[PDB]
Amino acid sequence: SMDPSSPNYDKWEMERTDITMKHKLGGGQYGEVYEGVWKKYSLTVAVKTLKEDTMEVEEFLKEAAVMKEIKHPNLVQLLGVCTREPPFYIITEFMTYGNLLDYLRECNRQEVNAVVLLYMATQISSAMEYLEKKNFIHRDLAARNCLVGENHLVKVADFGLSRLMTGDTYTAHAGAKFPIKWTAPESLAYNKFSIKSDVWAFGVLLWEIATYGMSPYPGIDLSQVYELLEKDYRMERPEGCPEKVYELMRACWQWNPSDRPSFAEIHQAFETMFQ
Ligand SMILES: CNC(=O)c1cc(Oc2ccc(NC(=O)Nc3cc(C(C)(C)C)nn3-c3ccc4ncccc4c3)c(F)c2)ccn1
Ligand code: NA
Ligand code: NA
Repeated sequence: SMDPSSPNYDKWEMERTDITMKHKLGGGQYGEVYEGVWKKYSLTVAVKTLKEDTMEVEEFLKEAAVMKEIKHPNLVQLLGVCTREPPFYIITEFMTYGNLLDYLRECNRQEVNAVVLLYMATQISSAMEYLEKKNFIHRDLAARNCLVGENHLVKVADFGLSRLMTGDTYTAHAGAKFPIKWTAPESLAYNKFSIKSDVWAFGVLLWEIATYGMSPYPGIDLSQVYELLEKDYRMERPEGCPEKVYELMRACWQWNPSDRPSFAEIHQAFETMFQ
């Protein structure tokens, strides 16, 4: 009786009218993403849009397709889509405190203390263990792509920031575009990626967390990063970072991807870090 019956049924397709669109999120730097309220469930959501036929549709539908397969407590959750006609919507759960990078930079450090930092990292570890299980390469793992919810809930996401972020975050190396300071050496030289290149990115993220959102490789110019890494230069241990978290960072930044731990081994590392 209540079970679906009609030929064009799609369990992900939602009633546009159920959603009231509020204002743009992330002051423009995160693309066409808005706060919304799913009316009947007294639920605030995030709604990524595509105004009309810009021919950006294929890129948008593919993101939708990806998010439908992804289900984990520390990965952004798809709630529904409006993809039968424009304006196209991707509706996800709303994460109150926005991206992790700005969160860390603006937080009260007595509340977001060293224990909370370690716990946030553990949540990211678990999310990447799951992606590794699904054999999904993130490609742009970083605090700017992590989201923070209530009670220090952290979720890995991807805003497609390489086409949105102005400045010296994403630039050219050997003629290809990278977030240079989060990119594994082999990815810079060969423009290829793997689960182990996300492992390198996770070590940088660890350093971002430990420093409350400092920019990696302080002061070092972008075009200096690769040659520095090749000589075995690695970022120093942040102030107040326990040794075993720092050795995990250093394990993620092994020159050879074969020597980097798996995300499964990274999460075990957090589990056994005491005694
Ligand atoms: C205040 N709070 C807020 O501002 C706020 C905002 C908010 O908005 C959104 C956050 C993320 C997404 N999208 C994704 O997360 N996509 C995703 C994840 C993955 C993984 C699985 C690789 C991580 N791949 N892709 C993904 C896949 C394909 C893509 N193709 C091109 C472009 C990007 C792509 C991303 C979104 F649509 C809306 C949510 C909660 N709070
Ligand atoms: Na830490
Ligand atoms: Na280790």
